[PDB]
Amino acid sequence: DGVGSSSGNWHCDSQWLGDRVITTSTRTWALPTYNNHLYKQISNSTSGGSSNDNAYFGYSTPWGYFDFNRFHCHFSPRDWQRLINNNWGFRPKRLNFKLFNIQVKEVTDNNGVKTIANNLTSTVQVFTDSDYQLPYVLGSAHEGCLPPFPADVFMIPQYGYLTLNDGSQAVGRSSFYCLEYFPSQMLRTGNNFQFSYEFENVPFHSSYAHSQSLDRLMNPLIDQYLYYLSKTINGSGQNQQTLKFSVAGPSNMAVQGRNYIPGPSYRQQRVSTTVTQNNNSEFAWPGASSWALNGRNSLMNPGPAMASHKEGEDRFFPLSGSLIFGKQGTGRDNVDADKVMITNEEEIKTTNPVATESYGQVATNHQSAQAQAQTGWVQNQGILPGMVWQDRDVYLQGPIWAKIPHTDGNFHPSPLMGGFGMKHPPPQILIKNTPVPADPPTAFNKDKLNSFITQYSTGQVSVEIEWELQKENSKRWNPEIQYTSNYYKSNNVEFAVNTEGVYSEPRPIGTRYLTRNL
Amino acid sequence: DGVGSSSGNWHCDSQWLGDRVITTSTRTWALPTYNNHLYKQISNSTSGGSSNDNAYFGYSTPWGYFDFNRFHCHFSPRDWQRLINNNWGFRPKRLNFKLFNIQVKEVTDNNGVKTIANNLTSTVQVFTDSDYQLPYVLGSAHEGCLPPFPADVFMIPQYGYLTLNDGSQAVGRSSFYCLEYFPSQMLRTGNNFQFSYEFENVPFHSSYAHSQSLDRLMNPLIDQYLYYLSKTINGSGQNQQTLKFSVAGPSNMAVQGRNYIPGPSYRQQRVSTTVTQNNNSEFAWPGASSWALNGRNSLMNPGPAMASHKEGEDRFFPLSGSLIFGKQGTGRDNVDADKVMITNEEEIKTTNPVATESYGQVATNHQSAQAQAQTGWVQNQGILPGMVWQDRDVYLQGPIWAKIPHTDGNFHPSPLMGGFGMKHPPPQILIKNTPVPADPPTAFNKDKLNSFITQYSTGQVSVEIEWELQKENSKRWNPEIQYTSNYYKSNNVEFAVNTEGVYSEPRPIGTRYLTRNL
Amino acid sequence: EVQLVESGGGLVQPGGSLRLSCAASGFIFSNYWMSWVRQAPGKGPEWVANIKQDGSANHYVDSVKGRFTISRDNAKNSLYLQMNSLRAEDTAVYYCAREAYQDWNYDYWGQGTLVTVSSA
Amino acid sequence: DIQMTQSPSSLSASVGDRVTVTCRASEFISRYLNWYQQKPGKAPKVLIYAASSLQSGVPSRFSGSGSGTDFTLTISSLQPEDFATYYCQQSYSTPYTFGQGTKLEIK
Repeated sequence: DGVGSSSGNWHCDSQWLGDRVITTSTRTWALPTYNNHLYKQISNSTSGGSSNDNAYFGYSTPWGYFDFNRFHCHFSPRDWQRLINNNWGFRPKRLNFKLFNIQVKEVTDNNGVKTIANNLTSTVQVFTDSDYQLPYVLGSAHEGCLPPFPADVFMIPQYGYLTLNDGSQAVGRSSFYCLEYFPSQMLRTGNNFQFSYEFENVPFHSSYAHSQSLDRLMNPLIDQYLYYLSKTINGSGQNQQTLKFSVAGPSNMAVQGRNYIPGPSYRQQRVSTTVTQNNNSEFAWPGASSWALNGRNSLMNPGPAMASHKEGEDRFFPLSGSLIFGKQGTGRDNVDADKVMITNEEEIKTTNPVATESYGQVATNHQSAQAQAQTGWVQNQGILPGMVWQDRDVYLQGPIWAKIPHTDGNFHPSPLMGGFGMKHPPPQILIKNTPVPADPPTAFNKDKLNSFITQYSTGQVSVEIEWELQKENSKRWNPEIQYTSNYYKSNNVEFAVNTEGVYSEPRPIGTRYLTRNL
Repeated sequence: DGVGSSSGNWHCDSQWLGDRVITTSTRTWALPTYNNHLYKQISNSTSGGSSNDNAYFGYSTPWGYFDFNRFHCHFSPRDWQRLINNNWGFRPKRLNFKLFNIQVKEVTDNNGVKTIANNLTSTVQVFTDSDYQLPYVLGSAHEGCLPPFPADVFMIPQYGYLTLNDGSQAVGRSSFYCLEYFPSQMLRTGNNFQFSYEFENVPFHSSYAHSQSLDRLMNPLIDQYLYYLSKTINGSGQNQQTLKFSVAGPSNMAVQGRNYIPGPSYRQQRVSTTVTQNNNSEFAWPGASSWALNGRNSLMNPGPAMASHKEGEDRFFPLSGSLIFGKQGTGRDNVDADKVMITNEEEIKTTNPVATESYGQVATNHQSAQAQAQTGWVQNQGILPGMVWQDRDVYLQGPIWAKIPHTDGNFHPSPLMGGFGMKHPPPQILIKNTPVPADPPTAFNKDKLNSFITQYSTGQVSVEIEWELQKENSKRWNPEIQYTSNYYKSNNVEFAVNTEGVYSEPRPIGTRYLTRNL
Repeated sequence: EVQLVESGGGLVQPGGSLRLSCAASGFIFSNYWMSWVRQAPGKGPEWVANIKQDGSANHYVDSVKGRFTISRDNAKNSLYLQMNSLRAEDTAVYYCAREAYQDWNYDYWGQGTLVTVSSA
Repeated sequence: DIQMTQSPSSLSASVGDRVTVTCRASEFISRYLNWYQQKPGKAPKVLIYAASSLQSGVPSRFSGSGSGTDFTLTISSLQPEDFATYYCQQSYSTPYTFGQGTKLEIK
């Protein structure tokens, strides 16, 4: 509309209405110029055997993008508590996005002193990739999302993508994308932008823990009418072979017939937080579970959803089977264990095999008068008819959705880092500053213009999500476990700022507190 | 409308709908001040015999102009592929042009440091020459067109024209044009400009190759009922004259009667890309085919459409009979052969004579008992009744249309560099910055003001063309030749940017892949 | 089939600068990483530098960092090693090698050129 | 960087004998280990690359085994042509490093 009028307002809050909760977040952003308005080809710079798994080919673009795909973007710690203590499940419904109060600044630097002024006629370009025609980078747990704390101003991350590569070289099948070749809306300082999005139907995330285990579903007072083989020999001696059968009952619950079995496993190596218990060797990469694709090895991370550890042992964690978050101010490389937060999937032990254990045993031969029965350990087990399992939990710091790859087939497309898998997830929102050239020469030149005015933009983003709730119906008599704050005195309030104004998140918070019968 | 509102959006894409394809391109431009707001008379500065062919007289203007007349302005490489593999022909239908988001910048340079600021009250003037009253420069294969890659910012070329000249002097018949003497629209930063244009009916470009040759149209199993003269003598000796006649048939297809003959020729000198095969002398200009007009010699370039070379010989090319494009970053003068891309017209061999060959032989005398039959080579042949020919192909880098000169007569007005000839082509679009004078003296002076504020403008151009398609109907059993990318690994993707952000076009791409029966 | 030729070897006083050129006729030169390997007299060979198949990146051994520049011309299929501030330790036979695709070993080696740094 | 240690530094055997050379790596270099045979006045020639795999055109008597930090070069049915200096090189990371070398002697 105009230079002196505001194109939007600040909306941050949650509205709890019945079975719906509506969250709204507003943040202030800053967008630089990336790559000097250039598309640039990029590839791994390394050589040798080590480079092999790390090889890539792709492009970086002048564009930035908006990422709201973490939960702490949309929920305060109190709202997340209010969610996870009272509800058995939740899921996103609608999405509403706004971009407003756009300001374009020009920077003239002379003799080491820089001046910043408004450029009132400059534009910023924005479009959403509604047709999912661009490579989709939002499901890779990247940085650059809206900050959890509403008072922080954040920088918009640069967009880039990878295409097919052989080592660091490309192939004829590799694709190049100009983002200028999409239609986009152009905004001066009075203009604003919005769009709305509709989540496709997904299952409720299961924010509850089971109060029964898959192997304990029987009535503890009654026998089965099934029999099992109790004895193959009468005793010590020669030629003692016999067949004896017993009823499965309360005394022996391990041999009873069951209708359902625990879910699939891919074994992880077990690491202790007590370092003297670990082996004195480097086994981080060498001893890691991995999968290979076209010759390259990828770590299995986090992998299939499995219980992090056995009951009573919390000092162990899967080598690359858990999500690990950094504490506030944690460095990038080779930080100690107290600098990171290792989450655990202990709640899913009821239906899921432990990550660091074998699935079970199988017979490896035929026993005979000349051959003893032999067994072997099942290190990995794929889906069997009759398996039941839980997905990975979601966290306040963790991702919300992922894009399901477009393929002939998939199974249980729920994404492995947690959250909601979608064939049409929330679309990517691309933004860049329109280049403003400096003064051209006075005689014509056919070369493209490499001289521009140094420029950046800033503004406000609001995002609104409607969430559907699934309320707890339980008949449990005794009280539940709840997520709660601790009363003990401390130098800081958790989930607040410190004396320097730095907001931190003390610990990762999962979703599973309330219980359900298995 | 306003300073803080945007006057247009960014539209780039193609829409393939049935028999129509609609392309839309948006670019960012920069317009300087040319000639210090002056019209200036210009003429060749050279003297001597060499100057004769190069003599000219004309004017340069303060105005710039917009040129979208190359195909890579409107088509991406993938769209051009999608066009040429699937279609027998195409042609333009409608045109829509927009000019928006205008910014005028003033440059104040003090002590070697220059400041750039917005001048919000300045205007830019624009008009289209709808009545074709200006000299038309768009059909001369000039530089300054919108860049093929949408992310590049381009400088607008300066407008100028030539009028009648005798050497470097003018004549009374020479015309002068003030472009200020047209009505034009004036635009401040909130204003925008548009117009729409309707292509006049042109034939479809023939984007196909013939799967038959003009001389092979007979049924290979059957004789003709026509006779030809097989023998004029019985054998060796004296007085052996006779007349013998044979049937033309499968055994001798060269002597058969035919209804149609190949098209016209003007012979070109043949040059090899293997330099040891070429003569050790300078023959580029001296050995070139030319035409003379009013005493001046013009190279025949590219000339009539003729097959570039005989089958099996691709190392030869016509001396000035082909279009030659430069590779990205190629210098202006005396570049090597690997720096340029020589296109070929090998597809049209079926109906057209080879450029470097004679058309044929004619009888030069009357044979008699005292005189042997004599023949001579036809170096150039004009139109004959019964000729058929193909036009020159169009390229992704090549021109789209030309203006047919306004004359009493023309023949097959299709332009010789390729594309669509039109009596009313897309009009010229002229643009200049309105001069803003600096402070005048405080006492009156009648001289025109020579002191101005240094100023330039920038903005966005979008152009939209609707193209009509002619779909391939063929009954051919075996598969076609298609244009395709090569799978082999390379350091760069073709038709992409490199690591420095430079977009290049690897090779020229013609239109002729699908085949038709002759 | 695949041939690598090294030229420019010779004797130079310390602090001197020398340039080495490698010619490759047998393969697609732009698909491969190329290395420089030196073997001092009576010693095992030693890796000096490698450069990317397009020349975007390059690596050098610590001892020679800043004094040597590896360079690649893909159109001429030639590899160049630029040596500055030469030392007595530097004198060795210089080998031009091609790094194998995927495996990364030196499948092909040039004959090599002897380069001597002498006080005299 | 990574250090490569080759043992024994020198070895002497006779035609028909079985010879084994051991290479050790300071850090994990996976399967990227090569064995080069070198004769005076010539460049090193690759015998075995990527741990186990044998170079084409090389006799089947040369064999290689091992992964991670320990590798071994095995020669069965030794031949007069086999006497040379042998190097183990790691191509896992830069700077690429070579072993000290094992020299074989006629007996």
